Amino acid sequence: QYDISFADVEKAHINIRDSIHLTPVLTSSILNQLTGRNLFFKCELFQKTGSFKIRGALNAVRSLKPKAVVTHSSGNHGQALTYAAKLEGIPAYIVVPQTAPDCKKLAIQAYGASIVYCEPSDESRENVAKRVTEETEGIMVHPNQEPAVIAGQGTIALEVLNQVPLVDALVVPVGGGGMLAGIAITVKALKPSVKVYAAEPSNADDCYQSKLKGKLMPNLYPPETIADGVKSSIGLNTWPIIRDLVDDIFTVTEDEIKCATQLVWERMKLLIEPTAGVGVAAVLSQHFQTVSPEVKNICIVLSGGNVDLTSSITWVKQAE
Amino acid sequence: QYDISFADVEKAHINIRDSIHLTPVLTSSILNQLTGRNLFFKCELFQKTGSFKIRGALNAVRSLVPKPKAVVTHSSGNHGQALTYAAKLEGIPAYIVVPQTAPDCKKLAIQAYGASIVYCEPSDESRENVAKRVTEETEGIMVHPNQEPAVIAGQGTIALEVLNQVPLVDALVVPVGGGGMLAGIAITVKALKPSVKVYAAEPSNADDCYQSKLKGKLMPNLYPPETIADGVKSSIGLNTWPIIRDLVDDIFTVTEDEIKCATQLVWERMKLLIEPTAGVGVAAVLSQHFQTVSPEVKNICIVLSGGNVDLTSSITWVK
Ligand SMILES: Nc1ncnc2c1ncn2[C@@H]1O[C@H](COP(=O)(O)OP(=O)(O)OP(=O)(O)O)[C@@H](O)[C@H]1O
Ligand SMILES: Nc1ncnc2c1ncn2[C@@H]1O[C@H](COP(=O)(O)OP(=O)(O)OP(=O)(O)O)[C@@H](O)[C@H]1O
Ligand SMILES: [Mg+2]
Ligand SMILES: [Mg+2]
Ligand SMILES: [Mg+2]
Ligand SMILES: [Mg+2]
Repeated sequence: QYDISFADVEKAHINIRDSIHLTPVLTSSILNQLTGRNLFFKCELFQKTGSFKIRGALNAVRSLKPKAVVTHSSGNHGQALTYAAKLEGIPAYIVVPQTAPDCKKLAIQAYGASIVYCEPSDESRENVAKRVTEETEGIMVHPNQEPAVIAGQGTIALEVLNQVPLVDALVVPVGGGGMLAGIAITVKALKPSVKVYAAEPSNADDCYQSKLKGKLMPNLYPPETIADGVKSSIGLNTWPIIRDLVDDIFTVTEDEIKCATQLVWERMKLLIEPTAGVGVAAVLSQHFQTVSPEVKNICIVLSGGNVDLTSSITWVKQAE
Repeated sequence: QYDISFADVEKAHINIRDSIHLTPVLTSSILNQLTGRNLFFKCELFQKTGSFKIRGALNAVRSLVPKPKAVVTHSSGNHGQALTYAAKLEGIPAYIVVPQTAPDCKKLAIQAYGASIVYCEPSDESRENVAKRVTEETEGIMVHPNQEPAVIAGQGTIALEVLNQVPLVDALVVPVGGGGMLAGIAITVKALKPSVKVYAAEPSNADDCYQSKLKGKLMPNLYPPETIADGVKSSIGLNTWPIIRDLVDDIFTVTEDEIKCATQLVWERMKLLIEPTAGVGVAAVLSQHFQTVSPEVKNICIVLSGGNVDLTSSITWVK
């Protein structure tokens, strides 16, 4: 028994299928050549609010009249929860790290939420959200540890398994592990021979360290990574699922993330945020070569497209 | 009559369909809200080589194989890449004449697809003259980016798709450079559904098409244009001008700032990495002058013509 069940994911699908489009799966002959795999890209960047977080947000809201919804977010969960709350006429307060990209801070306010900045650490996020929840008498909807959220994210895999029936592996970027855990439950329940692989920045590598050690090891210092959506540590609800049901974790460096993100931009014309480049970098990575040649058909989740163009100017690289 | 007919477009479709993408039409609630219209975006940025030019290039190569020592053209980059790809499929060397001031991303892709690149001065005259000389030197066949009939016919296949995907469209909005796409679309639309408006969108900083229509004669750009819309610096030509004169309903000019704003809006709201030239059509629908367009012209298809953007080049203006 885990904090969600397959049944939870099925119910989540029922709860949100009238509210979100089924995002496309796209392909690139070039990326296929570069990796020597048969790649399929699940385009969550086209989801309402620009990331898959709409799934968990809609599921959580439908599963909840309350005075307000509250959460902490690097931006995507915040935008998504604000939109879902607004559908129901519920006020939203989003606790956001000071260092979040401007595009995410501005979008949250565009959708009508009150934004409250916190310090960029797990502790500050959690503590400030708890206080805001107390002060507003709101309902806290955690970005990755809330069962209704995790089950919502898992619906990605229901779609993938139908869109790509012969898939051999899903590759999933991991932060708090909400998406990874929901996908792992879904894939392992329906099609256990399909691999579930996590992709994680080296600069925020708690999930990798945790799996290696076989115990939950949160990030010690606040992470600094261009993959701004996966700075969260994994938590007590998602760790057991990841521990038991995820096949392997691949870490990728800042430079690998930057190169893979630009590659998708230039070759596929999909404006993924760098956090979504993490999964692409994983498949391009040296260690991924160790993956059996039999694992041919790989679906990478392009998890979001909320990228700060003015910020991306710092690191955009000319061909060398 | 004109240098192509609808039968030419139909034939082009037969010639190329097995080799190209039927590109999607995407939408955005936000862009609808901002413009007050119901917009349909024809996503040629997902075409092979990153723009619609694969259509004209494949058509020309398939039409003109009946093999030369080489194919030659001049291009700001998109036609160059497309022709190189089409030629490579047939084992034919490519020579592309490219203005010095073309984006690096385009210069490098042409080289990556295996062509020889020859830089020219950034003018209509230099492009045409150097391409002529290279054709003669290589004993190649010249495939013009916008005045070659097989190229015009190929580009018009966009409209065949649009009219099936968006059957009750009220207007198409099309960025114009040399007028190959505009003319091919105009021919197809006015043949199949003449009540559908065909509108061109053009940078004010390269506004020969607008000036031509305004003055009722071909008025090429007098100075080399300077515009972020790097793929529409070409003047319209002798084969496309009569089609545009007679069959295009209106031309909307847009400033550099409007192009930048519309390009970023598509990036941020729709996550489609259009090049700024493809932003020209979006900026037109957002422009003050487009507000003079009747409210009954509500359902509008904009051609997102390419996605070949130089991100290093974009740093200067991205804000
Ligand atoms: N004010 C804003 N500032 C920055 N980004 C914004 C702003 N408003 C919306 N966005 C971004 O625009 C993208 C699209 O938003 P959203 O999904 O709400 O609209 P849409 O794409 O028009 O909707 P649909 O595709 O369902 O018609 C998201 O990535 C969102 O973050
Ligand atoms: N070396 C390169 N430098 C920059 N851009 C490149 C380079 N090679 C290819 N591109 C760009 O990559 C994009 C995709 O290229 P292309 O259509 O040939 O392949 P693909 O997208 O992998 O193919 P498909 O979608 O049919 O599987 C195009 O915009 C092209 O300009
Ligand atoms: Mg492609
Ligand atoms: Mg981590
Ligand atoms: Mg959208
Ligand atoms: Mg012009």
